[PDB]
Amino acid sequence: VVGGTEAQRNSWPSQISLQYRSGSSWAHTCGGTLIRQNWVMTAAHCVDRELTFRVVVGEHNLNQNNGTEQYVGVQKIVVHPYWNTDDVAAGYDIALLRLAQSVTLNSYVQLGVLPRAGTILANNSPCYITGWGLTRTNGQLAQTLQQAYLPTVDYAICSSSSYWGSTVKNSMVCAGGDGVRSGCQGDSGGPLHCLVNGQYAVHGVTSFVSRLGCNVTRKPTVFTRVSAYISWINNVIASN
Ligand code: NA
Repeated sequence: VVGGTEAQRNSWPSQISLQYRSGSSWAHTCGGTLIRQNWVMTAAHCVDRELTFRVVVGEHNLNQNNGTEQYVGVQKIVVHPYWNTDDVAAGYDIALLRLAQSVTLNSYVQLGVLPRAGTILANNSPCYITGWGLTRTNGQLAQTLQQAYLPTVDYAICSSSSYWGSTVKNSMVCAGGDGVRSGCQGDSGGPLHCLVNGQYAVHGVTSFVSRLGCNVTRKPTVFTRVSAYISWINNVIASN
């Protein structure tokens, strides 16, 4: 997250860190949202590589013992069947991870609530992106979980020619684009939390930013629209 602030450690208890085994250690690669005690929602592109993955719930500082973490292996990966890794702009950038164990819930570990199917946010709706992604274009991962306020940019604007044009689909949510605050590499797969009727819900799964940089004016961060995938999510969980 570029232009973020440090999150309070109990603000976003559904945020997870998706990590891969790297030598004798683990490296953060993506975010995700805990949606059942044994299921995480993330981006398909985060699990394109044939790596050994684990999820960390209750994580705050990637570089220090928080006293709250639970570490759990990924047992099964179900990518959306229409995902095509060389065409992110087509959409379908979503995957579910079944965890090897069911995590224990507490103030640091909660299920993300999802929007009702079909919900589309009005332009300029208030949301936060959260994650440990790069803090500058071509920078480094954050140590502590970051948040940035990114108001939505509706389809009509986001798919206009000075924004994303044809690359943004109605199955996506755009947020931000102010040139200061954005998602960045390593935030992929994590949540966009939007406040609706008094309650934050996870409306987005971080999918892409501009090849020209993270915080680029009129290139808002692009997310998979969770509300387009409610039936898919339920179908996967019920069949696994
Ligand atoms: Na930690």
